[PDB]
Amino acid sequence: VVRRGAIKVLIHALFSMFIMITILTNCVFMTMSDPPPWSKNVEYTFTGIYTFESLIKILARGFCVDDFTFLRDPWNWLDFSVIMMAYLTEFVDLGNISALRTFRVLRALKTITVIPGLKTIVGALIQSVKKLSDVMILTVFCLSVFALVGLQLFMGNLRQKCVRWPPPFDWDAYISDEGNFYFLEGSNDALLCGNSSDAGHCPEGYECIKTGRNPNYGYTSYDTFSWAFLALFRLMTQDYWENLFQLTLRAAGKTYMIFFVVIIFLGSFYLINLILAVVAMAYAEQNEATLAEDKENCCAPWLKFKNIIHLIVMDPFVDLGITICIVLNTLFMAMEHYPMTEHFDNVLTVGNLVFTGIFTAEMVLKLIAMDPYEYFQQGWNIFDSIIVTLSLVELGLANVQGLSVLRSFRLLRVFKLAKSWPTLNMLIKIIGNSVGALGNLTLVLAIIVFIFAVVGMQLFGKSYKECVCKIALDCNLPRWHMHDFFHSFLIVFRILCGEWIETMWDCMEVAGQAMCLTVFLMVMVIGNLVVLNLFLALLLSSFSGKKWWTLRRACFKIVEHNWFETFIVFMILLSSGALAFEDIYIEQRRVIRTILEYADKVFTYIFIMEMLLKWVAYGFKVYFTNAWCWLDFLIVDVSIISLVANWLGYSELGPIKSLRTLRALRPLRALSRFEGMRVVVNALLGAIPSIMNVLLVCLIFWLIFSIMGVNLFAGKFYYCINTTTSERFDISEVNNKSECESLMHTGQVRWLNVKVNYDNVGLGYLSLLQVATFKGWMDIMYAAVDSREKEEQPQYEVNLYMYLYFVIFIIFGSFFTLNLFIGVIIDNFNQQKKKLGGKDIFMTEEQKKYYNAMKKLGSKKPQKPIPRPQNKIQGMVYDLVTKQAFDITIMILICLNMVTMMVETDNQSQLKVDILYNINMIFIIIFTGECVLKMLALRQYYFTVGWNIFDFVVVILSIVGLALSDLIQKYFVSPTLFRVIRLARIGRVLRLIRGAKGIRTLLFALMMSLPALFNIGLLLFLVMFIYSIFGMSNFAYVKKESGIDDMFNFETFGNSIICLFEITTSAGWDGLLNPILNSGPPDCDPNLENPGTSVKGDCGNPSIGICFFCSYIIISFLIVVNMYIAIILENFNVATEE
Amino acid sequence: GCVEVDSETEAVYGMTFKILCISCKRRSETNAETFTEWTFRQKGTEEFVKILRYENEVLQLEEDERFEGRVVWNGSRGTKDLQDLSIFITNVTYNHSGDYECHVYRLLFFENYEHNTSVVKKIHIEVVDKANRDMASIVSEIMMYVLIVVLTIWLVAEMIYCYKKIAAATETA
Ligand SMILES: *[C@@H]1O[C@H](CO)[C@@H](O[C@@H]2O[C@H](CO)[C@@H](O[C@@H]3O[C@H](CO)[C@@H](O)[C@H](O)[C@@H]3O)[C@H](O)[C@H]2NC(C)=O)[C@H](O)[C@H]1NC(C)=O
Ligand SMILES: COCC(CCO[C@H]1CC[C@@]2(C)C(=CC[C@H]3[C@@H]4C[C@@H]5O[C@]6(CC[C@@H](C)CO6)[C@@H](C)[C@@H]5[C@@]4(C)CC[C@@H]32)C1)COC
Ligand SMILES: *[C@@H]1O[C@H](CO)[C@@H](O[C@@H]2O[C@H](CO)[C@@H](O)[C@H](O)[C@H]2NC(C)=O)[C@H](O)[C@H]1NC(C)=O
Ligand SMILES: *[C@@H]1O[C@H](CO)[C@@H](O)[C@H](O)[C@H]1NC(C)=O
Ligand SMILES: *[C@@H]1O[C@H](CO)[C@@H](O)[C@H](O)[C@H]1NC(C)=O
Repeated sequence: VVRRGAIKVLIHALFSMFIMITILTNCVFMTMSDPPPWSKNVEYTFTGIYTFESLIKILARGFCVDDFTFLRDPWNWLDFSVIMMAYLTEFVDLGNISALRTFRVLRALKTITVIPGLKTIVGALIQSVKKLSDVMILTVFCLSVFALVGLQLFMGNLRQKCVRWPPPFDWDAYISDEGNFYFLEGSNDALLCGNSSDAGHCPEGYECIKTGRNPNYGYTSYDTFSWAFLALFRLMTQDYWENLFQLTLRAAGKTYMIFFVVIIFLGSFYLINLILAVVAMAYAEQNEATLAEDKENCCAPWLKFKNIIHLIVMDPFVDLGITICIVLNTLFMAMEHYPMTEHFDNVLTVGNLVFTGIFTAEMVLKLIAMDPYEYFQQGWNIFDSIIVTLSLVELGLANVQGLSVLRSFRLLRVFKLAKSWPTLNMLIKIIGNSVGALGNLTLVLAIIVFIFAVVGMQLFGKSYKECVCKIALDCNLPRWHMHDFFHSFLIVFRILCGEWIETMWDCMEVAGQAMCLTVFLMVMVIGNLVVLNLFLALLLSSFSGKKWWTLRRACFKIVEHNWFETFIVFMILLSSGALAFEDIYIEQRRVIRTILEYADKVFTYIFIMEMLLKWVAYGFKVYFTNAWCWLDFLIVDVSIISLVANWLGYSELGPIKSLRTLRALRPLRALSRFEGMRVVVNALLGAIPSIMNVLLVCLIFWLIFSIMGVNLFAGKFYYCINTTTSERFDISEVNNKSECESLMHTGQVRWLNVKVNYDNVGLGYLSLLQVATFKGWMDIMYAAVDSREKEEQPQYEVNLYMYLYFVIFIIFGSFFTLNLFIGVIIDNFNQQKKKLGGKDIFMTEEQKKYYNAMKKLGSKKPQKPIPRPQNKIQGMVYDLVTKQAFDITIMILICLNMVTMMVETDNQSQLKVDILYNINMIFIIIFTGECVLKMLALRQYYFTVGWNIFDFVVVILSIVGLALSDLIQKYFVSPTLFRVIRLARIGRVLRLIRGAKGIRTLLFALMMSLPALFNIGLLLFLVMFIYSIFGMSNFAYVKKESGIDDMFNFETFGNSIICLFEITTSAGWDGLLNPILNSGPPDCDPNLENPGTSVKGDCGNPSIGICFFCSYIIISFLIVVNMYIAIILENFNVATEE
Repeated sequence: GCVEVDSETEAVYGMTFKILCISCKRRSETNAETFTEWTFRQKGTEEFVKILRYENEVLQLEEDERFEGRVVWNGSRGTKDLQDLSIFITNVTYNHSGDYECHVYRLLFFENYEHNTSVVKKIHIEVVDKANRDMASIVSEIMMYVLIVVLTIWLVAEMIYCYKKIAAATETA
């Protein structure tokens, strides 16, 4: 029987090695656009191999009946679906529209069948989704409630443009014309305007009229609920959201910030930490479920040579003399910079030949010392041998100048410090697992990113090149397209970094809205679920004279007393709120200026006369050993240096104006006073000795990528510009620095620099901080690619493969480092919780009585209170309300009250408005008619239950929202106040979620976590407040450029608590930093006269701007990460206490 | 940027004085070229005589009558954009008291068309011979010393309340 033979070929383990090479060579021929006509047979030979595999499996498993049992194993369904659709192509195409080629990409899923172990991972990636059902109902309920509100508030506001007035089909051909709109220079949308005294105003000669095209390509607006679902889905994921922030505030005015503070908190931060805490509870239960199942020439004088060399190697002070000689190599490479003399240059050519010569001579002694047999057995000596080889391969070339990534491989000697430093040993173990014990879960991740690069190329890549001129005004391809393989990989890599909205608009424009929402949202949902799993997996395997004294006694009782503390806490806040008024409009208002000059002398008398009252009361030694009392002592002492020298002598120059800017630290006195800010500060201070271990690694590990950047990119960012047309020349005429410099006499020509570049290891650190936080990273990448040589004009895509420098850094300096950082904190906070007397961190003592009385409210449930009255006429009413079919009636009437809200649209019809007003009017009538038939039937128990208290307010307020519609006609204009009262009929929808128990536990965790999260939020606000005053005094008068417009600015305190709010999400600080960095003409002007002020000048201060922004990105990262731990550690605690 | 500040209304005889006329355009990015025109009414009947015309670059055309040599430009210099048109009077006399008007005549430059506008700011100044300082620099200087002195008496009353409290509780023991 041949069937007994085919089983011997099926089980034979060389056959499973042959299907593995079949796919991995097919996955190279999928990875190419416009294949040459060598492929028609090669396409058939692969089909010759996959069809033989299907014959060898049906014939092996049995007879013709067995073709049902071959198809019983559902990984064979994909093996059978391949050869069926290939054959259709072979027969011919009934309809040759040619999107059937992307079904051939399903062959790359046969690797899951071939490679051992990849099947049980996909069977668990799908298993961790099952637990996610409850969260996905709540996170789509909340995007839909917020979309209703957003639509109501901003429906139609995005089309407002700034149209002029006519010089005499009159009206509609004047509106439609793009010569009547107002365009900023170098922009392709019209400027967006506002009716209010708050939103943006058009220049003189223009009018803010509503008609227009809309922002972007028309994919941004808030009308049509389906667009307000997407405009608020890029807020949950925070993709480019600070442009949608700066477009609704430019339309609707700055007082609509309150909308985004609630959405960035309640949507973008709470709902993300429900998806992050339910995958982790489902992983850490699936991880625990496996360990439960796992438990249940003179050769004799050549030995005179060998024995004495082995004495040098074994004994110390040469092993200590190598780890010193590594650290003086990496501190010798770091002092390379671009404008560099040939004398300083020849030091570093000579100095790096020497350090190679040590580590080669040190390596060849080790081959002599032990033997070349035992030497290659232990791990580190293999690592040293590659570097000595690669450093000699790079030295041995001495001709090729297009191969200089190889002089950056000698930087890897810094990992030889891994044995001494036990935190850098952890970061090698994290990298070591993902190639080792978790190395099949990185295989899956790699395969998926391969598939979406190929699927995206064959669907969308042919159409980018034919519909070019809808995207780019040059009618060349853009920077980010899909016409090639490597570019569609770079799009799929950018989506996992989180930036999916902006390359989607290009795709939608190019191909269609049907496919581009379908592919770019299936990358993001599937791909972030695999990246997240890998991240979780890494953590879970990381860890496994008598009257003098009476007087003193008397004072002591004043300081401790409760009115004296309440008095001073009130005086901290006035001293802080008086700093907000110091904007550029203080020359304009004279009354508040002279008040705050004399109030400033009242306050420095209170905070001295309470200091001296506290020396006497506490003591002179009990005071200076407090270190809070130290913090108040320095702030008062600054306000005496500024107060005494105001009177006399060295008065206003230099270090006294510079002490004036230290007035922004007066709010730090409040940190000692509130008990909630002290419990948080005492816990963030308890984490510093373990944080400074990690932060020394990230400084060390990013110094390798910083020097590697300087070797590659230093000097290669300069470029020559035609100053009038303002784009850079092509290489065909101005390729060099010394050819742009011979065109200086026409005055049309300037040789300039990218602002954030790689000329130093210092400037490398700031170019790496923009790539790592993904804000600002595009200008760096676009110029790193273009670069040619040390004084040479760039070209548009020479040096195309650099992007991988930025790809390697994001995997290593961000993902791995992040992993290293998170695992330290959780093992810190667990031992700071076990050890601490206070059982729970981040709550005070007064809140834990509020905490435990709130845990009892969500644990109580009665199932027999309150029988009803007994009447004949009145008592027949409750007989049907009590039955189960009353609620099913209302709960389906209330989803139809939601769909009558969703179908509302800007500029709909006069007939459509009249219908929906009639339908909404009867939903007041029924929802009141359920209230009366429940309240009068349940005479006293109606006001009792807390759900029914919420119901009764909504029934009242919905009628209020109807009768007010005549009163608003009686009142003034209404884009502004008619809308906001109608927001409270969305509160009908809330009664909808009363029903789900699963969701009524997820809300509960949030409520439980509310007191802890308020204590850090006070702290975050406190630090936003100090940085808003320090930016208002420094960073006004800066030139209005990229990120500093005319609304979002540091000119006032409303403007600058808005800039500092958006950088708390690390978003858009690259454009706030970009006009600070310039000083000295051109690009900035010294002596610009600002009218109505005395502060002459325009320039920013590049040393204080870098200290401003890089402090706040590091500080608020540390604070916001504590708010992720507070929420996620509470969701675990709720499921634990069940 | 540009802040519109009102001028002062009290001038001191014999001294110098500066009259602020700050006209800021709505978008600070737009080009313009301006000039101006100052008119002045006495304590006489209703006339408004042109006194100067600052057209452009450093030329300033003025001098019909009553004062030559005591009016200096102190606005924007070398711009043509203008935006600040402050005059400056050296050696104020008693016949400089009255009503002033600056007429800003901008001409905005847009991508296809020129748009001519005009603003008028009205300034009323008084020549005295002894500068009254303010009214908020009297009331706020009083209220500083009132608040400082009342706050010490709130301590020394409480400091001697508790000092008599503790020594009387020593009497009871
Ligand atoms: C911001 O405020 C301005 C002034 O209050 C609003 O301007 C007014 O806009 C309307 C457009 O609806 C202008 O057009 C008028 O409408 C009729 C409709 O048939 C049209 O045929 C006429 O030719 C007429 O011009 C109206 O002239 C204009 N008012 C003035 C005094 O110029 C503007 O609508 C407000 N912005 C928003 C977004 O509401
Ligand atoms: C060992 O016993 C301790 C146990 C709980 C330990 O389980 C942990 C599992 C990982 C998990 C879910 C935990 C806390 C912080 C979580 C992180 C917050 C960070 O936030 C992010 C998002 C924002 C970015 C800036 C980077 O950081 C994520 C990448 C990071 C994160 C989501 C990765 C996963 C972490 C809990 C306590 O039991 C009661
Ligand atoms: C800068 O570039 C120019 C042009 O590339 C170099 O000048 C010479 O130009 C002629 C024609 O333009 C070429 O045929 C020569 O080959 C160029 N010289 C060399 C040595 O290549 C100029 O030398 C460059 N200057 C520097 C400092 O590199
Ligand atoms: C002011 O003008 C008078 C003329 O009336 C002249 O005598 C006097 O010296 C001038 N004073 C100053 C300070 O210019
Ligand atoms: C001031 O103006 C009046 C108006 O007639 C004139 O009489 C007087 O002489 C002027 N003062 C001086 C100093 O010329």
